[PDB]
Amino acid sequence: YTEDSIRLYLQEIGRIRLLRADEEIELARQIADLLALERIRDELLEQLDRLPSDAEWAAAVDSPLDEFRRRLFRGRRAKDKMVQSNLRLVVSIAKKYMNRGLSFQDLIQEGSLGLIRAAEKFDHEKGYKFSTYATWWIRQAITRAIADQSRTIRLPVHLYETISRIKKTTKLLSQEMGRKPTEEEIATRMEMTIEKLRFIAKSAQLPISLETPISRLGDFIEADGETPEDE
Amino acid sequence: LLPGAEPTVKNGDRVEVGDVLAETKLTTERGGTVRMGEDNGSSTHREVEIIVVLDTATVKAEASQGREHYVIETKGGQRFNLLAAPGTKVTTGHVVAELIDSRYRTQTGGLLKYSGVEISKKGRAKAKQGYEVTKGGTLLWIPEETHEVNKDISLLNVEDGQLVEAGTEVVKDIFCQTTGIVSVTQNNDILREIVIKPGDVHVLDDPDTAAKYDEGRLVNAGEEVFPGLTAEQLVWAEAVDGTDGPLLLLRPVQELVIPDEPPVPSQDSSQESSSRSIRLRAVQRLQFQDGERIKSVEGVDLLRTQLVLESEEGSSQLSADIELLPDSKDPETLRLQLVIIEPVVIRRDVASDTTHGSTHTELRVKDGQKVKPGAVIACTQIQCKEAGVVRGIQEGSEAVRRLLVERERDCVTLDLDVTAATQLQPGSLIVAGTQLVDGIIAPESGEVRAIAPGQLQLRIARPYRVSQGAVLHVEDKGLVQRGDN
Amino acid sequence: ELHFLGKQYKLKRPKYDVDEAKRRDGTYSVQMYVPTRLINKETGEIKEQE
DNA sequence: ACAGGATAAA
DNA sequence: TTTATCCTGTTAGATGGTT
Repeated sequence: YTEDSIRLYLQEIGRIRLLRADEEIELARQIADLLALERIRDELLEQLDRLPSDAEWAAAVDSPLDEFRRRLFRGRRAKDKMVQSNLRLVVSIAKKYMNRGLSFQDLIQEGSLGLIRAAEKFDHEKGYKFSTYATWWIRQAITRAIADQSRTIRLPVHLYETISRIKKTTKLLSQEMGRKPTEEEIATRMEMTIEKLRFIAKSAQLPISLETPISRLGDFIEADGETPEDE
Repeated sequence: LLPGAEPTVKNGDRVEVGDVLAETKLTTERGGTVRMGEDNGSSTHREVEIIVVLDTATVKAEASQGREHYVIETKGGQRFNLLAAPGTKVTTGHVVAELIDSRYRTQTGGLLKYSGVEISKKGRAKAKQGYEVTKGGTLLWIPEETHEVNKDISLLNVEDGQLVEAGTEVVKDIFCQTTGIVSVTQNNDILREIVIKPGDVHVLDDPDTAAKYDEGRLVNAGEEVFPGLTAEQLVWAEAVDGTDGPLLLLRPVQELVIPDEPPVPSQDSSQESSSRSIRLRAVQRLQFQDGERIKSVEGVDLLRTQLVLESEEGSSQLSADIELLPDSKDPETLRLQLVIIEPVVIRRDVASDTTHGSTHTELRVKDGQKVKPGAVIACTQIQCKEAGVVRGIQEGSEAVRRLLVERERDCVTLDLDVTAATQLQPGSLIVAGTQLVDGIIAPESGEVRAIAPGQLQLRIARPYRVSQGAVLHVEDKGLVQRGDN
Repeated sequence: ELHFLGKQYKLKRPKYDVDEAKRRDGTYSVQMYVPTRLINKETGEIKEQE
């Protein structure tokens, strides 16, 4: 009866055995069948402007309602197992950003979405291991989540990319010239105005908390209003 | 007195300054050869080591890719690689060196057959370490290249039983390395195992010949495999189902002959005083069992010749350090050596109030000497700082931890009349300030040592009153120093 | 493998000065440079640098 | 992280 | 016109934490 939540999640994960490549291929085939069936249903939804009933959906596949429903179930369970047995991969990738703005548990749950998408777009016919395709999606989901959920004043992804390129250019100039580059040099190298560079530098800052010891910061800030004297 | 120290004197022995009071004897537990450490700026060896030796080889330290590997050149010209680094302790049975051999290294995987070769049957857990051969013989090696994958069917490029050349992309991103027939294994539209086996192929026209080769067979050189077909060298003939039906495959069988005993010269221990001799036994191990069907794209090592540390029974728990001895005749030439070093630690002499006497340790042996088990190695003697009389050493069943020396300045003489002082006895307890005789008052307290005509000997003493119910931290006739409760 | 030969760390002379740092509201410091050697466990190419 | 594409807001 | 902001995809293999 531990109180830790991450350890409990890791235990819940460890109760699942890793898949094998043949198991991956089988599950990928069932997942593809489920995806095609879902696409058909979506077509029925466009035709009916409503959710099709199981009987209408079974009729759309010329399949007995029992056979159709069992096929649907198998596909659901296949996708479920594919995601479930790879959560360990999700944790292995998510542990590499535990100090960037999102807590470890948030990284895990955001990488789970990438794993789900990877399991939805895996192609067995490609002839590759699922652990190679899934890594890209897990990493992308975690990086996007960090870009969109790490700051109180959220910055767009293009701003993160701009800041990264500014850092790389600054390091390259420092290595080339053997000294710290100036603002004008960096602005010329980046082909952008110095005011834009200063704006990027100002927007990259982290907001300081009101309760920073100085005694707290929040007790030294005046209030917006009209002074009784000025009325 | 230190733990295990034994006094050399009895109660009452009048000793002089510097004389031995107590001694600690260090003895060798098992005996052997003495090794004295070099005088590293100290004229007193703080440690002495107990040691058999083997030398009759040559050793050179060569640097390859920044790694210092030791090559053991035997007097017969054979070469070994030293798998164990200097300073490492290994027990009995551990591999020390590996024969640098390439003859028994295959190019690819395949199948293994035994011919008269026999092995020891002790232990399955040693399978990773191989199988020790109990009798030499002939190994038959049937080559094959096995690509083990778990990939889907539609990636396949080659037909079951197609005769191929090496380099063909049999499966997407998989390249064959051997020119032969490809046999394909699939499970529910999933490619599992692909096999390429070299050897000549030939048409099977007569079903009876195929029935003879239903299970595969060996055929010697010159022996006619079937009418019109004679094997020029020993080959494995097996019936395989190719694209058009039955075919006969003649895979080239390799023969590797292993001698009954590894012909690598052992090096003999040179010291008889070690009743538990230590030696290097050369062993031959086959890493795979009879008929073990091996699947490997790259070559494997079949036979390994390993030097193994061996010792007499009862010494199985001994661990031997590994050292290099520079040869006396040629210092450049180094020789590998295994020692069962046993340490004996000598404490530095301390004369400053630890025992309150000078502790001096003298060795009882010389470097290179041969000692029996239990022989005394070192004697540490405690020398008294001040002459006097030794007391406080009680007898029986307890280790002497503290002794007492009553010195010249712990006795005082006083001029008192014997005639009327007859009320006192040697060993009386005199409280100072007490009227000993009419008009005579005790100047200082003490114990009555002697009563001479007109004189009195007092050993200085001081009392402490104790009331009923107190707790006693000490014992009668004990020994206490300054500050003790 | 990266090896940091930390027994040979050199120190670069402080920039500005003590008084210049005081009057500029900066920091009085030096720069630390340690020699390192990246060793490839196989190829064996060692790219020594500071 | 990085590249391509769609779009609307400046 | 010209960016500012959002969306989707990526094929060696990888698969349970630090303080």
